[PDB]
Amino acid sequence: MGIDLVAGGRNKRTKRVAPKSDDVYLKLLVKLYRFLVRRTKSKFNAVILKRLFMSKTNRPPLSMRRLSNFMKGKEEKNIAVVVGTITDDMRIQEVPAMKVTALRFTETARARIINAGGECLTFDQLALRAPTGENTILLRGPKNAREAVRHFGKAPGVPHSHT
Amino acid sequence: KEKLDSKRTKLSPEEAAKVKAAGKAWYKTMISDSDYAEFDNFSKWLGVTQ
Amino acid sequence: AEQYAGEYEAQDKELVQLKREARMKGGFYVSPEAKPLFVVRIRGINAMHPKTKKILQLLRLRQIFNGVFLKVNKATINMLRRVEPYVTYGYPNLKSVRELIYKRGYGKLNKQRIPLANNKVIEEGLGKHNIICIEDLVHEILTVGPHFKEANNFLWPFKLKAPLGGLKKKRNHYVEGGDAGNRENYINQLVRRMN
Amino acid sequence: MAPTSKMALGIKRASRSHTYHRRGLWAIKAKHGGALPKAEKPAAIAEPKFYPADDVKPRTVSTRKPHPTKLRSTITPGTVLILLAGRYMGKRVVFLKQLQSGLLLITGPFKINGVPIRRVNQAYVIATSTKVDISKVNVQKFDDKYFAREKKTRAKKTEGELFESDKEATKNLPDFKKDDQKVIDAELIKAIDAVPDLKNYLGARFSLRDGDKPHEMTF
Amino acid sequence: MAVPLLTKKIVKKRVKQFKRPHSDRYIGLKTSWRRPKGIDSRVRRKFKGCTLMPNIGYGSDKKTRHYLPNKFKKFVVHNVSELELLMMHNRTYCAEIAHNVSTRKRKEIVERAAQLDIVVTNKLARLRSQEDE
RNA sequence: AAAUUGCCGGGAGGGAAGCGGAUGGGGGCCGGCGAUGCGCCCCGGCCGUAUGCGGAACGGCUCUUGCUGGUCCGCCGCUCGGCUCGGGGCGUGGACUGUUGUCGGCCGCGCCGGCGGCCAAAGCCCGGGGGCUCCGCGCCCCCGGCAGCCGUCGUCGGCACGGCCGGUACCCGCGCGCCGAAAGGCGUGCCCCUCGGGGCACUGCGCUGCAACGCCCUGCGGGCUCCCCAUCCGACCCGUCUUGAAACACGGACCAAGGAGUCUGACAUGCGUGCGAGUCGACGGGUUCUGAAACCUGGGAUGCGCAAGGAAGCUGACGAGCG
RNA sequence: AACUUUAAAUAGGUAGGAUGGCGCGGCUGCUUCGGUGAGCCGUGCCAUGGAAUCGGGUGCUCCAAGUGGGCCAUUUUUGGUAAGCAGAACUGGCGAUGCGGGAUGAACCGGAAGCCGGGUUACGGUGCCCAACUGCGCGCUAACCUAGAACCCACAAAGGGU
RNA sequence: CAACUAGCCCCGAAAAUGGAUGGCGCUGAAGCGCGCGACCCACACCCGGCCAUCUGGGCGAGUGCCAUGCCCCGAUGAGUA
Repeated sequence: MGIDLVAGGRNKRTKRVAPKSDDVYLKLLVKLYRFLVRRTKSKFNAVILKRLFMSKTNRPPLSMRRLSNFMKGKEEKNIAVVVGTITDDMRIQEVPAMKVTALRFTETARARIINAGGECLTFDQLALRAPTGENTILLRGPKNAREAVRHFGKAPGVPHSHT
Repeated sequence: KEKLDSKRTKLSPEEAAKVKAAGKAWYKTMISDSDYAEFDNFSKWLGVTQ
Repeated sequence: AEQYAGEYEAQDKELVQLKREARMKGGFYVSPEAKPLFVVRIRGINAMHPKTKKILQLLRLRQIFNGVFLKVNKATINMLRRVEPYVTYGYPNLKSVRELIYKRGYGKLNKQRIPLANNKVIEEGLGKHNIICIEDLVHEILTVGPHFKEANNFLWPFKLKAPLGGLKKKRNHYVEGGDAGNRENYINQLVRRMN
Repeated sequence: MAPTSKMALGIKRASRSHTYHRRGLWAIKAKHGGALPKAEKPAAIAEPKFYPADDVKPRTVSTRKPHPTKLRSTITPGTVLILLAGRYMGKRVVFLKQLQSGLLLITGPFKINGVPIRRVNQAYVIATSTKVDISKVNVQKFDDKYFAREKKTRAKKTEGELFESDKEATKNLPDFKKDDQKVIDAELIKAIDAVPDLKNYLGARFSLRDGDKPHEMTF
Repeated sequence: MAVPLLTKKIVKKRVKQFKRPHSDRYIGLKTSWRRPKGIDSRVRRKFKGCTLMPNIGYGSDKKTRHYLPNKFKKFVVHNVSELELLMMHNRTYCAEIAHNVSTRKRKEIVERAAQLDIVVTNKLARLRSQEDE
């Protein structure tokens, strides 16, 4: 018909619960979020749903360093929602406690975080006790950083004049 | 609507009123040829000069 | 509307009688216009330059016999005279718009389009300018007063029928006995074939 | 537009009256309405479905309305009709009454012209300018319930019995109808002979010649 | 609901029948539809009369998909165990005896099927297998 | 098995033009078509609950322990009653499929009527003046009183019919006291009209298809194939090349069976899986149900810091803001 | 055209604000002979509010296929007598396009195409082919040396006729 | 009476397989120019039904289970490489 009309038909489609979701535990967890979100007022739990949909190859590991650094008395020991996993490459003995909830924890993290304080909470519990999703920060995690933006291949991706 | 309906209640008995208004107006002008008639005449006289 | 004509009936008296037997006119008094426009797309998107094509999209006209109302502006009619053989336009009277909005009306985006049927014109539609209901909306938009360019803020296309008794030829403008371009009297005639 | 106007610019003026009449009793079906009726012990599956009750009531009334007015163009009892469809089509007949079914009782007198009592549809008919006077004719006996054509249940008898094949599926002449028809026909003949040459005219038949126009012909 | 949808499917038919082009004059070229890959085909260009192409829009109503014309959903029934599943449905599903099953085993399927009251096509298939026209 | 060939049958016809098909109808050929439905009562047939008894799988739970709730079968006691197959007896009428009536929605269809715009005026009778004609009739023009009716613009109003789709399966529609075959009407207050009538206010539940004919078996609607007649894009049939293939481009008599993006090593991205500052068993050794599987070693490889050509580098830990 | 004082139109660029302005007060190796100024930091104030219109959403990143011979028409235009020619400029098509129209035609005209019923049109028609007025109205035409009859398009002129 | 203006018709206007307003034929046209109505008419347009795709919803509290399910939306869909 139109080219204008075709413009509406060629729209977006990011959209996907991931091409293959092998993990049954991931798959049931997103169903739990799916049920609660439409039965609650929570913008925050809706954001969680997207980050656990499309990819796992995008979910960022977050070290104990920097997790500690943004809860520095300007967040009074809330709940840290970590999309990917906690990793343990630091020793400071961090914050004297903190309740950290995540999708996955490393085995080292399970021991380390709880023996610094608080409790390693599961995302099942996050959904249970906060479908409301309040007093909460999705703490952080980067992959956009120095290594592996477009910095790929063999010899990266450059200052930029020619490549 | 509601708004349309309230205007349509007004319109329906005033269909009769339009016919009555037209016929009565014609009768009224000729009853006298004093002041009343002359006022009607003036507008027509002026408008048919030019 | 009637009393405007009635005012000039009372005041003027130099216009009518003698002037048929002569040329020129004299003085007396003048009736103003103040009319929004309605624009329906006569001619398709095939074989036309792309600046004009952008204008059709901009004023939304996305298929033939699409309709969107436009405002009173110098700018709006400058824009339409780059589009003129591809559209026909003019003001349709107050009454004709009322009996056309009902037929081919739909809701506005902010959702999809849930139409102007019983329940869903009363309980849906926003409006902070005025009451968003069908009869109210037509009254506000065509009087072109305060924030009634946001009593425009349409559905987004009126999907007009193809005209009964057909078009006048597509290949000419209004003057040469074609359809296309400006004409206030005969646009309402056309839209009352496109019921 | 004109008939519907009262209801349209009222909304439910007729139906308002009924509630207020009920309320004239005192205090009633507001209280009774919550308590009223059955439910809770199902059959089969969910029971998601349908009818009896409520639904039947407006539908029966609405189906009654076409029988005069809409179909009718205008036609008073004792108008002469042309049957353009039906079996007896091409016969001119006299109109006895309009049934509850909406089908018309007619009868041409049996001896002169073959038309029996019969039910015919209003929709078929052309209303002619002639009227035959049906002042003192007892059309009363013939009613809607009178015209039940027996089905092929079993034998015509009482029921429950082993039966034989000699039923009439699409037809049935009751003996009683034949006796009754003679009586009603007798009164009609008196009216028919009063105007000359009408009696022969009914049996002859009307049809449109080549070159005749049905539009121009209109009785 | 279900009944007018059945009427729409059966009466209308898009039994267009998608025949491959030039199937008629080359015997080896198959009746089975395959999409004309080349530009040069008239069928590809969508000329009418050259046999219209299969598209989704030709497709029937969702409810009336994979139904027998009786409005029953057809199920090929291999053995006695599978009849128990069909029993839940009754009216909605049909039993049709499989090709593999031999004549003696067909009989036990029929008698059980009768109890479920899903007599249609099950009995018919068995009767032929006995000896019958 | 395909191809081909033979026989024979059917269609068709020896007055007629062929892309071999589609589209429509008829023949020819053949499969299909609730077991025949429901309410009620009478007889015949069979069983028995409640409650007591006697043996048990259960429940909520508690969870030592406790209290409330079980149902069922065995089959006796004590009082009553019910159901099912068939027949009898009565009422309602259900079986594919085709047809007709109707209500609602959508759309067309022809016709009739009103008001206003366009100072309203053509118009006609009455009255007055002028011009032209200057042979006069006549012609024209204008102005004041007037039945009158007009072309065009806008709007509203009313009818008469039909197509198609659907029967409205949750707020579309509507009933629930009464009369009236029927349709239909029947409260009351208010206000306008103050006439005829009108508009306007005032309860909650339940719920979405009505009339009719044929026959289901006798018998037959039908589906499907070929043919004939009707109708049609028919760029020659497809593929390829090409801007363009029907091409006076190229290949292909026909058919069967073979027959062409594979597998690997090393790589990038994406996606999945594990584990994660680590990670990767399997060169190897242990062991064995034996080419396996299981177990395990130090690692080595890759990463966890870099940057230089190289030597090398205070030696890369003080630690960051803003939108 | 390779001249221009002059000098269009259609094209083309920029701006029309919160990614902004203003107040407060900090620093400098700059800049000022001078805290003079400049830039950049903390803190405060001002919303629909900065023409019109639209956004059946938009913004952003990674990665890979095909393409790498184009062809045509209207318009503009250079070479050439010209060409269905060779070569540019703009745009739409074909290529990647049937269907309807032009008898017929890849590109012209109309319009981009799910599957159907019913309505209604476009282009183009209404004597018959061929669906549809041998309809109404007002002219012109009598063609023995080619009567005339639909863009592109199937050609056609100077010049002559009492 | 003369010189002009511009309509149609005539001349100028001659090619080869016989031939093409497409054909027949058409002269108060069925021609040519033009007006006015009515009418005809594409997979276009509308309305309805329906398919998938896309978009937005909705419904799992278990103990009928496809919950990658089911159900309500509306818009869109030619298609070579």
